[PDB]
Amino acid sequence: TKAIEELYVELAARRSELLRKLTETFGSWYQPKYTPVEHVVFNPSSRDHIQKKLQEAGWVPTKYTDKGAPVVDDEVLEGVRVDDPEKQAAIDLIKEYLMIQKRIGQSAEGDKAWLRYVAEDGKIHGSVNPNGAVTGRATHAFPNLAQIPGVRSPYGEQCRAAFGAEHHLDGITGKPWVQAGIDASGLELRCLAHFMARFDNGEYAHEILNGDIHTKNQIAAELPTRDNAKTFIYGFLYGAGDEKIGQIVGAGKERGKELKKKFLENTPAIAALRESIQQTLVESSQWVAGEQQVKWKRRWIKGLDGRKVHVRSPHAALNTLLQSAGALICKLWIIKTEEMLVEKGLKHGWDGDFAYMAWVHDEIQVGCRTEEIAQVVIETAQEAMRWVGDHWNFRCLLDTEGKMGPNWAICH
Amino acid sequence: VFLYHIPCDNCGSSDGNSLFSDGHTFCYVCEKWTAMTYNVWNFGESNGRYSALTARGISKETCQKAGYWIAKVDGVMYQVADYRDQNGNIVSQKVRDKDKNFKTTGSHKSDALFGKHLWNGGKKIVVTEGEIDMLTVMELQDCKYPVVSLGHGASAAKKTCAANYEYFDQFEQIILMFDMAAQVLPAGKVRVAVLPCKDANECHLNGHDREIMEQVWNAGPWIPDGVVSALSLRERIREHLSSSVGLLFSGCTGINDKTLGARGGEVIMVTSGSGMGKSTFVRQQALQWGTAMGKKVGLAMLQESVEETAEDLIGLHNRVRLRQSDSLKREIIENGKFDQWFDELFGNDTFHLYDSTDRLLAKLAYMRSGLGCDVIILDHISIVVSSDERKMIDNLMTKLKGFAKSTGVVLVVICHLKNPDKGKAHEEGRPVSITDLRGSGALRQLSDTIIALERNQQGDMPNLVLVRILKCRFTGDTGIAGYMEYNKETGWLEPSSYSG
Amino acid sequence: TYNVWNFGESNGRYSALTARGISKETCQKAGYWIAKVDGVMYQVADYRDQNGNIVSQKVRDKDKNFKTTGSHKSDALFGKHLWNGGKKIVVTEGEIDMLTVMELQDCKYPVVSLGHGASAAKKTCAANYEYFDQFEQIILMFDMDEAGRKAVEEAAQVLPAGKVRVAVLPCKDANECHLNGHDREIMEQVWNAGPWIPDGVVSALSLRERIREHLSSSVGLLFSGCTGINDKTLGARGGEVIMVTSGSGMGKSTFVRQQALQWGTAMGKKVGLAMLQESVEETAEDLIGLHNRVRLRQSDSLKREIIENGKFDQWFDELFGNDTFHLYDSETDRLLAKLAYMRSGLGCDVIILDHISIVVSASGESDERKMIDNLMTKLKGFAKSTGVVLVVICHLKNPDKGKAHEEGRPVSITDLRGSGALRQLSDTIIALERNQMPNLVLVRILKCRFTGDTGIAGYMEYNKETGWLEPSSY
DNA sequence: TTAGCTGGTCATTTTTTTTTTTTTT
RNA sequence: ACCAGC
Ligand SMILES: Cc1cn([C@H]2C[C@H](O)[C@@H](COP(=O)(O)OP(=O)(O)OP(=O)(O)O)O2)c(=O)[nH]c1=O
Ligand SMILES: Cc1cn([C@H]2C[C@H](O)[C@@H](COP(=O)(O)OP(=O)(O)OP(=O)(O)O)O2)c(=O)[nH]c1=O
Ligand SMILES: Cc1cn([C@H]2C[C@H](O)[C@@H](COP(=O)(O)OP(=O)(O)OP(=O)(O)O)O2)c(=O)[nH]c1=O
Ligand SMILES: [Mg+2]
Ligand SMILES: [Mg+2]
Ligand SMILES: [Mg+2]
Ligand SMILES: [Zn+2]
Repeated sequence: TKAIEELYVELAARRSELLRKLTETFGSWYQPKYTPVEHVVFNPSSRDHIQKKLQEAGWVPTKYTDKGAPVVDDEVLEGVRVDDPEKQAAIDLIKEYLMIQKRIGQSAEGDKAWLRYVAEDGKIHGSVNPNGAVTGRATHAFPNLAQIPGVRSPYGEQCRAAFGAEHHLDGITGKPWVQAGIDASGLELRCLAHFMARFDNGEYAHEILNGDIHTKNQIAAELPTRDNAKTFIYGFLYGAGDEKIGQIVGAGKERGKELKKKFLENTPAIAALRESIQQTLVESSQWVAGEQQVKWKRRWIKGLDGRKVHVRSPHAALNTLLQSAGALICKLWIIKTEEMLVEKGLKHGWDGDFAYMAWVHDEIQVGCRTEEIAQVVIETAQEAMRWVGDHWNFRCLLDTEGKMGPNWAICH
Repeated sequence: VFLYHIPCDNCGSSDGNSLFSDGHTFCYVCEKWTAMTYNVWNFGESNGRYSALTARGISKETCQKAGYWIAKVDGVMYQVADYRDQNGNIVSQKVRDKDKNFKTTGSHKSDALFGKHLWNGGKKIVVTEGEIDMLTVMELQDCKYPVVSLGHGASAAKKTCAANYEYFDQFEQIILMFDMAAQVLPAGKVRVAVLPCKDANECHLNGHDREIMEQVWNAGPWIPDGVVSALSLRERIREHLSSSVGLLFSGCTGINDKTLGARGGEVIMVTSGSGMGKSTFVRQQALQWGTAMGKKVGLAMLQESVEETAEDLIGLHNRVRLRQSDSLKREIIENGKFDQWFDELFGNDTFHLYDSTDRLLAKLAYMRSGLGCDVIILDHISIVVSSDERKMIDNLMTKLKGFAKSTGVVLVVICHLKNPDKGKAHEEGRPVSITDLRGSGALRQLSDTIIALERNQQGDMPNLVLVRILKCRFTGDTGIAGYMEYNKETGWLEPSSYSG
Repeated sequence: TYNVWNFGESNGRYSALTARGISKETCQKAGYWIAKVDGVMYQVADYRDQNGNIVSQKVRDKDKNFKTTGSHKSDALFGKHLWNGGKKIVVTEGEIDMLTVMELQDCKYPVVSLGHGASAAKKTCAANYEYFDQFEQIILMFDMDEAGRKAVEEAAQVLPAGKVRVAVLPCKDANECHLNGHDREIMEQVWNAGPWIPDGVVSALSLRERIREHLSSSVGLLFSGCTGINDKTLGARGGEVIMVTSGSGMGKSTFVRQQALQWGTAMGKKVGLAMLQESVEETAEDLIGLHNRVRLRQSDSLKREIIENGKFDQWFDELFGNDTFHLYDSETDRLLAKLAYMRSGLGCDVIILDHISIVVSASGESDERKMIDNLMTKLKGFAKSTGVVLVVICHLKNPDKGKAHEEGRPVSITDLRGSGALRQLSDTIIALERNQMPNLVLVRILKCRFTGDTGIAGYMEYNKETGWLEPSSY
């Protein structure tokens, strides 16, 4: 709690400087309420005042999402140029003010903030719905512990360093504990190699096991970062358009077409799998110039354990075929990685040797008493994942990766 | 509270409109929201406009939530602040202007607070004394943490805070921001923080607003009263260590070997028989403190007036006897040599005089604080004590010791002796004891140094005095200090060479 | 305000009470009902006389306000008319408690209620002396609060003795014990209640545990500088007043600061000093050199030398390493509040009150003697209630003839200055005498209440180079 | 003809009795 | 509508 009150008292004395420095630059104006006027001032949190003040300072948007208004976000507040060299520096302060406002409203001032769900013993209890999405993915609520800022966003490490497992001093020796975090690698991208291995005879599920996939994909597609390559590959895979994967590099629809052709002509089995799904589910789709009228044949899909997975739209069928089969292997893995630990001779809970703390969509965070217990957990997670991969006869080879640390900033 | 999304109708969106449990909807795209005087000023009558304050810094939503609205009645600008109750109804108002002409309308109770109608449960509370600091703390914390404020000033702290006792009892930590005090609140719960400016607004308008928010979340505990521990004195014990030098007595060096002079906060009692030369020794000590060390000296002679002691000082510095010679007074008034003696003494205005029991201490306090004197000399305390005289002289000595303490001023006091019971007289050569002081027995308990003079006017040598230290609370050495011989021609009592 | 509200003209209805725990049968029996006037439902209770005629309404809202419709007497009880005798009554405090008790007994024992509560219970019990004479046992059932205990203590005086019994409850009153399922305890407190025990009187038989634990804990706290002082007085104890006297400048403060040093260093007790002869800058300054066996303020050459070499911080750390010294700087009402804050909050065990002659002469009073007596008895009451070692310093007065007290005069016990109750309410009187051999000081124990041996206790010498009080031989 | 799955944000004139000083018979 | 998460 102290390490987040220090953060709140730090960056609550920054948005009270980014408005003082900014209202003297962007002045006030009379706005019509005999003509009744009022003296309204510049509010940077609004996306109308910035739109007006950039409209009357010499900027043309050339991007019209709304029918009479432009779009204003972080990707057009970078590519904006004005004549006055003061406003060119003021726009960066506007973006920093919006970031600080979102940080404050998430951390400490919201209705569902972190400091309004801390119990007497210094712990946060958040509800986790195991089946909240239509594809078997768990949802997190009151508060959401799967939505805190990562280590790549600004003020991210200072927000994840408070959510540690070394803040629990032991009740019998007065010592802090150790945290182990285990993440699966290439989960839905390896489920794809499971599902299409009957088409290309299994010569795609061998390159995934031969070295890292996203690093060599970044090498092959000359993306700047591994995170951008990882965003791009699933953006291409889950049915994008001509522009929404050219926007990842910022280029035009020419590059947005040639990247689709380059990653479609490598393995010509994704289109065959998509045609198989279309021939299995849908039978006829009448076209309307503003809508779509479809006569269905099977609205549901059998999952990995017979569950009728519901399909919302016929172009998200590959999505609800991949992620609904990817969530269930993690859901069995989190069960088996304690069914082996209890049978190994340990004790679950705070008065034992280990305790689960949070389960976000891919990785698990467990906190344990000694480093040898951490090593036992980080060993048996692999055996649990391999038993999951053997129980359902996957054509791939599943594998994870674990880290050890004091808090959830090294164990990300 | 947020429930789910409905499709909006004005903008035609799909998942823009959000429904709530209170019955109202809100769209995030089209931004459309759905659903004295003893006279309370009506909002539709007084032309109520929620304008903002530019020169101090207050947003519009803060004035809409707190109820601090500008009226445009009578062609002028009034600032009406509203007080409410726990049910949320208008009880009283305050109409404030540029001339601060307060017009408190309605039923203004003794326990009214500003901002108690929105905030009833929580953990921490910040209490201020005005309204502008309350709005400043709400601007810093974005109107979401419990802040209340008083309604009768900082002088009704024993009445307003005491009447509201079950209201403040619901909160866990009560933080005060009055002045940079009341104990009626329950103990172990009250925190008081310190800011480098007068209030919170002078910290907000000058860049110290961060130091506001650091004093809210980490406010220190309440020390109850002026008692201190033995660790917070650590610098001041150093500071008094680097201050404390004794003012040396002249005429004899035997005193300074066993008295160490005079220090700050030091009442020194001087006595002898009836007419044995107290005023001569005190006047010589006054001259040697005035013209030789640069200390500003304030006399308060009550026996004689200003002109006598002025002429005696002028005659005494020039090694002569001024008033005891008509020929010298007739001489120095003709040739104009008097200003040569006046300017060499009173050039750097070190001397201040008094022209003759509660107004006298006020005049001494004005002489100490306003003018800046360092050594105050009184004389002949028997007039000031002229009901029961023991109680008067005890209260007088207590007030003089209280004035000398915590100021750092040397205070020289002259007293006499009573009639002896048997034996011979004090003026004929009787050795004086410590319990010979008249008026009470309180003069020897509050005096930090007692000096007595003895001489024999009808003996063989009527100009050889004996100095006797009766009490010394600093060193503890008493007895005969030395011998001094009085001059019949120059008025200078000087260190002699006789041994008894 | 107008008149007695009729139930027809106010839409009355006799129903149950769900959130309180009272059924409709008991409300039908008593006459507690609900009217509908001014839109908001208002509950109303009925007052009757001894005959049975309606004399008053009592109207309560949804926000707990009171409203009397007319003449409100003091001899009117809520629940009195139904019974005209019996062998056992139960008197409550509020008004719902009567319904609570008559709910759980099916109207078998007479239960009455008070018309004012606990604030004006003595007035409504003094005028109701004649109604309780026809009864045999009375069980008072009040709140378990401070006002409830005060009302049950002050209301049992005007009642007849031998019949008033007081019951205790684990709840606030009977209603929370009705709600929380504690219906087995309130039925035993009616039939078997506590007998007479007013506060102030203690039986000699029921005092075994306090006398057992009292001789177990305090005692000790030896003096310093001499042996005969502990041979005669056996140290200083909790709840006593030790009064040290001398003349003028005879060493009445040096001995006390030496004892404070020995009791703050060698034994680890929290010591609270109230020095009024000097400021806080001096009384915390001489302790440094006194612990380092020198005279600090009495030498100007050593002060600069301990400023320069940094040894002053070492001397401050080796003495004040613990929080064992609490100072005070300078009406007579707030000083005892400071002493209560030193005793209850901080936890001091030795409190020194130096130079008392400037807290009785600095206050504006016509008569000094009554102020000295009141201050002394209130200070003794404080030291007896809290039980703290308290040293007080006072002075002597002028002798009638002979020598002076500052030259070796043997002091008597009537030489205490100011009054004659300074020796009647003090528990030990120690006098220090010397003659200016300027350092041979003798100690006279004038009065000891614990032991009996008085007189000459010993001799000491004051060191002019270090500052300690050394024992001598003579 | 479409990257996908979630969460979180917001607005209205005389008596009697202790105690401290100081003349003189 | 904006941000954040996997
Ligand atoms: C980034 C991203 C991942 N996913 C999927 C991919 C995974 O199956 C799951 C979590 O993604 P990640 O854990 O971020 O990626 P990864 O597991 O494939 O790679 P690595 O652990 O080696 O760093 O969610 C999306 O559906 N949309 C997305 O935008
Ligand atoms: C010191 C001294 C003074 N004198 C003279 C000079 C003084 O002016 C004169 C007495 O004048 P003061 O000194 O003024 O007399 P005093 O102050 O002692 O007594 P008090 O004020 O109560 O009346 O005595 C001597 O004859 N022999 C001496 O030794
Ligand atoms: C007892 C004694 C004290 N002294 C010195 C020490 C101190 O400087 C001074 C007495 O110390 P203090 O305790 O300050 O004097 P005091 O308390 O008796 O006086 P007061 O009634 O005004 O409070 O005398 C001796 O020289 N020899 C001694 O035998
Ligand atoms: Mg992963
Ligand atoms: Mg004189
Ligand atoms: Mg003293
Ligand atoms: Zn809309």
